[PDB]
Amino acid sequence: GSLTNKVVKDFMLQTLNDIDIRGSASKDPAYASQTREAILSAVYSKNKDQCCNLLISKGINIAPFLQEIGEAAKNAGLPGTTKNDVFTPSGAGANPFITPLISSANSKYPRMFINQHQQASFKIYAEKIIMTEVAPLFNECAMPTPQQFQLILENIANKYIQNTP
Amino acid sequence: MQTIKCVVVGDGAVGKTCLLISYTTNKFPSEYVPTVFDNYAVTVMIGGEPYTLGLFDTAGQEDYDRLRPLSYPQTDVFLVCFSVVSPSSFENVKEKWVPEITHHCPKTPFLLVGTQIDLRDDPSTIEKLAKNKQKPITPETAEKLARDLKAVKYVECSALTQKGLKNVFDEAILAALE
Repeated sequence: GSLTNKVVKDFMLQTLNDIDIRGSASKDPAYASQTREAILSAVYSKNKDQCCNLLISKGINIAPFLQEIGEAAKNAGLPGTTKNDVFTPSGAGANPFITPLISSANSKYPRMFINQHQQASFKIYAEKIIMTEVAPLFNECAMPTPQQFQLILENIANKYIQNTP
Repeated sequence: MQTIKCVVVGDGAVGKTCLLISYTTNKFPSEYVPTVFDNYAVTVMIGGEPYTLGLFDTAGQEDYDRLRPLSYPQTDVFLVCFSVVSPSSFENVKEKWVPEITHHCPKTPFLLVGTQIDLRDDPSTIEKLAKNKQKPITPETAEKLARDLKAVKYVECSALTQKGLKNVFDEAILAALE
């Protein structure tokens, strides 16, 4: 019958509403701060992987690049640890808001998650609505907004990329 | 058609992401191990029926006590991971992880998973633990804790060599359908 990508996306939108990040954030300052750190950690993680994969495919060493985004993460207010002179924020890994959206949609509409491309597309869509939902949590905040942070990391990445071919 | 939701929990730096990647790509990611695990829905045929094994990482959430539970609903099986060369991570299985998942999912089975077993006999790793008056966790020691915490069973693996890797998930599936 129906069952389209739209049906699944709307369902993830329904699930995002159920978790209500904004309301939880407004009632519990610890939830809010954790959310901000988690979100900025996801932006870090995505850019780390995208650029590292590129650099490596181009035969470049990733160390100096990791060192720089590490400092950017550090200056963004993300706690972490240093190894081999490279700082890695502790929150880097799996976006805690993605799984509830993705695990629920896969459970409800498993046939729509068999295709690898579809899986990726749904994940990307989940990241997007999550980013939109959390934006106001960074209003009048010392930490950079996810948008500013992503831009900070991209510029860094672009500096390494234009020095490779 | 049928689904199984598996969630991997445990202290940071225990190799959760690595073992998930190593298992879904079927090869250790040499030189570069991605920070984000992407193969969350593994399709597999079980008992003659089509299934999707939903795999979910929790890496980077060890200090997000307010966000962590968001991943728990409808979980059919948990993998409580600890590194056999990390006594603190092992102790946290009892002090933190099992208490947390048991609270949110009292009826969900869990497997105790020992990771990084390839490092157990590594001279440099062994000497760092000794300098701290500690020794790597043996499976006998781990099996005692798995018994104490009522885990379905104890299993260990190496994301690097993949020894025991597949068995870990076969067991998870069994536990989930048990």
